[PDB]
Amino acid sequence: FSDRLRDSVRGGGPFDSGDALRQNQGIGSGAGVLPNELASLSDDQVRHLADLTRLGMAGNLADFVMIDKDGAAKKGSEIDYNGAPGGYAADPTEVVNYVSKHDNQTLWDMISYKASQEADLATRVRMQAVSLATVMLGQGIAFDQQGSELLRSKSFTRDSYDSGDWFNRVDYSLQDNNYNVGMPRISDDGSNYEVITRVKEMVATPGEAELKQMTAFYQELTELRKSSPLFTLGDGSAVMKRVDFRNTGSDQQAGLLVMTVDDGMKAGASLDSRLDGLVVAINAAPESRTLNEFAGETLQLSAIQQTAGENSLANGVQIAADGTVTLPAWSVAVLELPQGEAQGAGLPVSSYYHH
Amino acid sequence: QYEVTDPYAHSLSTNSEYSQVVDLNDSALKPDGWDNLTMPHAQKTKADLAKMTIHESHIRDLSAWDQTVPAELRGKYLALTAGDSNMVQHLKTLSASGVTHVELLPVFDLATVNEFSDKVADIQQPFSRLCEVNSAVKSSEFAGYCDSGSTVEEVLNQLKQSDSQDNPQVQALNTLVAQTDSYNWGYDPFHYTVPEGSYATDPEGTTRIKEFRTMIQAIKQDLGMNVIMDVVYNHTNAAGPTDRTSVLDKIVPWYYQRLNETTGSVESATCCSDSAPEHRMFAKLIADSLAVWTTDYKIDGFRFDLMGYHPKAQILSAWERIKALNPDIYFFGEGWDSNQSDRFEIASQINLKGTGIGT
Ligand SMILES: [Ca+2]
Ligand SMILES: [Ca+2]
Ligand SMILES: [Ca+2]
Ligand SMILES: [Ca+2]
Repeated sequence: FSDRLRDSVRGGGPFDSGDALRQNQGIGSGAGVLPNELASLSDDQVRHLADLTRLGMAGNLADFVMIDKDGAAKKGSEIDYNGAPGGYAADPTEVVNYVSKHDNQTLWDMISYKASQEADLATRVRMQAVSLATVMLGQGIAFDQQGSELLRSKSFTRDSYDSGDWFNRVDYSLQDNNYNVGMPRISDDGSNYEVITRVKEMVATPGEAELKQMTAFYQELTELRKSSPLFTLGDGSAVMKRVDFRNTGSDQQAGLLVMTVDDGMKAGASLDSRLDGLVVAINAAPESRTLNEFAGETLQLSAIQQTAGENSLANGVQIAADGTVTLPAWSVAVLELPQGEAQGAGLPVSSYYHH
Repeated sequence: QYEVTDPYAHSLSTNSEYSQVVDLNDSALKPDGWDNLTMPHAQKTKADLAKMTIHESHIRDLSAWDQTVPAELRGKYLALTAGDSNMVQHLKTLSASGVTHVELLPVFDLATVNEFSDKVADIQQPFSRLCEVNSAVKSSEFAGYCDSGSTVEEVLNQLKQSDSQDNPQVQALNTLVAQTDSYNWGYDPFHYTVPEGSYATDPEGTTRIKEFRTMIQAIKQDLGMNVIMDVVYNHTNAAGPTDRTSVLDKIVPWYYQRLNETTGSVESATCCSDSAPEHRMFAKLIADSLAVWTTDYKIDGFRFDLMGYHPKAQILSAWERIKALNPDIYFFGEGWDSNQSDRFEIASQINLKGTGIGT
């Protein structure tokens, strides 16, 4: 299991107690982009979480070269994670990415602790989806807790092992996410009661509509993952020869995660007979963003996302004839490069370093 | 790592997917009395040459619309055998009044026509066929006609009625037809030394060789005119390691094509993928190709497309070489400025004064 992307997307780390549970926002809680009243996270601190997320999305590899928070070209193993080498794997199949598991706070509960008072129920639902997209659309193995598709809550229970049917409730009749059903266990969460009270009433409890909205988003993300062999390269060498990122460096826009996957002639063989390349764009920001990177590139939104319509995570994504992409706030887009009558040059990697 | 066809292929499978081992000297590939076929018009002297009166024709342009030509032979080399046709009899009278030569627009292996019958639809056929082959037609302003039991020819005449500069409906449907038709001039070389298969009754195998020869015999014996083959050595249809039609650039990458001095990108001055007749092996390819059309196909003259892109030295070299197989062979082409004078003395109108090569 990789704790690198987990902690970057969720915010903070386990053992966090008291106001730290609110102060330590994540890319998905709006660290930097939409701070909460208790937050004090710096721009470099926020940029470093982007660095860890990207590395994770590219299967947390030790040898994967990327442009860091400062503009330096760094191997995955050279990106720090609390004193440890961030990247450690030889192949993405050696990494399991996740943002929720039985142990520790549910993704929803973490967002409830970390989201700004300004983030309404609608944006928090998308915040959950955005968080999940980093796992679902990344080269590493996708893992997730049962119930994340139904905004699962444990009403702030950290170690729900013996918190019975009450706290660990998953409503399959979709009436609620089991949020605010009581104060969690005093023994292990008493030290967080003051933080819980501060955040508990900040936003309304999800209902049939919100759970259905989240299930639709979840099904979208998984459908996308299975929509191309480019999302699941498996071999570390394939990842390095095909995967790269944009909106990198010192000058980077916070919350914008842009991943490119090559199927072009310079990568090797045509893996997807329909595509020449892929673009994953995650705008984990309250402001809508622009993509001029793919200047004159002929891109199209995924058929999966186009079918979804108003219920899509890409709902409102603009692709100008001139190759400019407008990404709405709290949105995820899979921009695909269609293959012509033969494998063309696609989205070749920088090839800035090897080994 | 890829499997490529031979650039020196002399016979192919349908749509030039595989090269075929062949013996052009085989009686089986010859119409009766091919071996004793002679040039109906002399080309020995300047006075013999000056008599040259060329009629530049195209295989579809000749028989696509002629009803007096049996249906199965329309748009084919064999159409020239339809002795009792309006087209054949017309050429017969033109020949009798003084037209000496027939110039054939690309009859070598073109890339721009699918040789598989079932991946193609022509105007002669129902509109339904057009939609089956062409995905685009099913999602266009003409989608409604897929249901009608009328032909593409029919629908086209219907569109004429309201065709105007403000409503150019005839050409809009034609654009779509044109992607899945059998019609192209053919200035898109796939293989230089094999006849085109779509102008044959059966493009799988050697059939094309006997049929082409049969057309030559008909033109020279039955119509009494010499033959000029239009040639395109200035470009290849494609390059790079992926294009289906890249043959030369897959075998010896960066050799046969003319590349930009800075980027190494294949130049496209000619349109398409600029070849390099200035390089020794491509100059050899050109000469060896012309040898085959000269003796095995009994061609009397050659017209070089965008000849200005060739070095004058190459054209003269090929000419001396071909003259050893047929001393009365004529070479001419489009000797416009190609802008290649930085690289070599171009085969231009100006540069060819007194060489014997016509422009
Ligand atoms: Ca491909
Ligand atoms: Ca052909
Ligand atoms: Ca055509
Ligand atoms: Ca030049």
